[PDB]
Amino acid sequence: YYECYSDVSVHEEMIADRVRTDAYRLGILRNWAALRGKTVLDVGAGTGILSIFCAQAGARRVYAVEASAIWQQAREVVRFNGLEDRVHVLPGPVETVELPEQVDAIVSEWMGYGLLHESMLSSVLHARTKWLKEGGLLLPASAELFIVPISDQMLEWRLGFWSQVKQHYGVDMSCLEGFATRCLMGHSEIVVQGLSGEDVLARPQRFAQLELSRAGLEQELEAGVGGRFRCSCYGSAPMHGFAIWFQVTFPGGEKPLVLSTSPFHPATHWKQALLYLNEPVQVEQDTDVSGEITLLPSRDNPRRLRVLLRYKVGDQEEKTKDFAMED
Amino acid sequence: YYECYSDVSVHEEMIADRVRTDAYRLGILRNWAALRGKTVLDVGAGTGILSIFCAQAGARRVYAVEASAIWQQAREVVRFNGLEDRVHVLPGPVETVELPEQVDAIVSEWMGYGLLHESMLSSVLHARTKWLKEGGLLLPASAELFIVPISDQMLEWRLGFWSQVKQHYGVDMSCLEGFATRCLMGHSEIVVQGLSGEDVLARPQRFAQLELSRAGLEQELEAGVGGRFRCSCYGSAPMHGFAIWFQVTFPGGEKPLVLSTSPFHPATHWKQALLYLNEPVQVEQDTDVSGEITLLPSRDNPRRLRVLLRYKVGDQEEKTKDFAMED
Ligand SMILES: Nc1ncnc2c1ncn2[C@@H]1O[C@H](CSCC[C@H](N)C(=O)O)[C@@H](O)[C@H]1O
Ligand SMILES: Nc1ncnc2c1ncn2[C@@H]1O[C@H](CSCC[C@H](N)C(=O)O)[C@@H](O)[C@H]1O
Repeated sequence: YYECYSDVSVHEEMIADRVRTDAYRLGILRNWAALRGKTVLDVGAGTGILSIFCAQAGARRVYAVEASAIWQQAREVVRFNGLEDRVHVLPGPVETVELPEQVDAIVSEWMGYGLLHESMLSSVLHARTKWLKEGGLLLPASAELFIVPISDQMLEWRLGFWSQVKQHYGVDMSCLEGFATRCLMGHSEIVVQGLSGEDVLARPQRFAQLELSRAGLEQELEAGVGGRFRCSCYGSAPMHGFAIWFQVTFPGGEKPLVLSTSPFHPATHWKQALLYLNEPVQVEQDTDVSGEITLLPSRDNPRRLRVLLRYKVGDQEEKTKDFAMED
Repeated sequence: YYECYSDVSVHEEMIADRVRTDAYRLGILRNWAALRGKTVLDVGAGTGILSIFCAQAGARRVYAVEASAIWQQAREVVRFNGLEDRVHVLPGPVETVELPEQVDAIVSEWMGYGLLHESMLSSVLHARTKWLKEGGLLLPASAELFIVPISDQMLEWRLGFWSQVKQHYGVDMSCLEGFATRCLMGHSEIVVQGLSGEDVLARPQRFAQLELSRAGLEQELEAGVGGRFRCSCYGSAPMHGFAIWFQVTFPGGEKPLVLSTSPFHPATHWKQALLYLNEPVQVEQDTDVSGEITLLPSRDNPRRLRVLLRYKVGDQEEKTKDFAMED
């Protein structure tokens, strides 16, 4: 016994996310021809599930590297499944692990909220450089970031709550809408929240593409990744801000398999990352929404995501609002 | 503007709790004959809603005392409802507020999780002693605590999760049930969680009664409140521990109005407080469950609730497990 509530809950949530975990299983299995008889490094193996997917896909040897105490559980899951000759669970950070050979492939689930919040991406790139054979397989191989203006229905309900008190209790609290807006939208924190398709006000725009084999990607991440965007709204709505999300792609190796966290696709534990304006803005059919967005490490905590945003909605003047990931 | 996310969310949750807020409205209105033309102190007035209920009930003057920044919102709700001649919002803690008279009544919603976690009860008793007229009204007037053995279905699902991985992903993770049990039940924290009637394994037992007018109740709270209990289980079940909850009573004052947080009654934001055994124990029809329970302030933080529990299930030996409120 050690206190392990966080350990089990985090791994439960990941494995319960079927969209995530099936995307990795099928993404890996579809590369069976490239993995059969080959070696694999699983960066951040957790409970060992992806390492075992690789063995199912036919790998001769999988190195399951895991820095935290959950490695103990990984060792047990492998022993219990009788795969200890094929999957070797190794303690500690990938940056200092010692493998006996370069590998044919790396597999990793490294993506954080907003893709880059508290992500293991730097560790995956460190391992690719140190251990992956020239021309080796990376699963997934790339990631893309998307942005779109949104109307959050749950936020709308919360903003309107104070005007419904009279109907329920004979006390008029509608004067608190200002207060509620300032508290719920006036902050500078990125809010993780699940939206649906009807919340999306325009065509989503891709604003960055991250090819994990690209030279200098580590330095891109430090300078900031992102870019400009532009879109046109579909109809009348209270725009509350933007949602950002990602997808990652597995080569087939056939056509690629995409794991998406878009509000149009089945929900994942990543949900989306929301960037609220200080207050709502009414948009109409064809309202132009544009801007420039950058994702980079926070100054005071290099594993916390910060977002620099400059945007323009219709005829409103350009505005800056910069965010950091919620506590 | 100040950062006020916590402010609005806490008050939203309280006012959205209709069971709570209607119990106070009807509890107060039913005492209209005793309040009409009289004076009231609202201890911890928040947004001012209970103070306005008192004015609706006919009070001549209500002192709405509130220690934190939400007082500013209270002042606005009163101004906006045009009740500033009848309801006076006053800043700061009730312990140092200066009223111009003793009052005919105190109203307060002071109850925390498990009744006594981070509760304002000491402040209500301080105000009763300092400001309430001899024979004055207290709303509510009393509280009662209850305990019962439980089977938590949501916990059961979480304990069983690891044995379902094989069906979904071809990896057998059933060997992790031990781990999951240790992490989810082996800790010593009180867990706030909503149960339903079917989770209850026996007749609930009252283990304490707190009459707010009782002399020396402050000293009882410091020594610990609680007592012994005994009950008999209804049928075969995996017992996970105990749930505790409270009710408070408003004199009519007609028959009393009771605000209950029992799992048999409509859900409130208080839910119930759960005390998990280190692992499940199978019980049967007529299994005797007994013990002794005390609620008191934690040593290192006098506003955190601690629970001392000694219990016996059937033929199992007596056991001690002591808890402190979750972070
Ligand atoms: N630098 C590093 N080296 C090794 N493991 C790391 C690491 N940084 C984070 N980790 C671990 O990587 C894991 C990411 S979570 C993904 C777990 C598992 N592969 C699954 O898909 O279900 C966590 O268990 C975390 O402890
Ligand atoms: N010692 C004290 N004096 C005055 N206010 C206090 C206090 N201790 C806590 N409070 C305040 O008491 C409130 C309790 S929450 C209840 C709020 C409101 N009466 C309602 O029923 O909706 C909080 O707003 C908290 O800031």
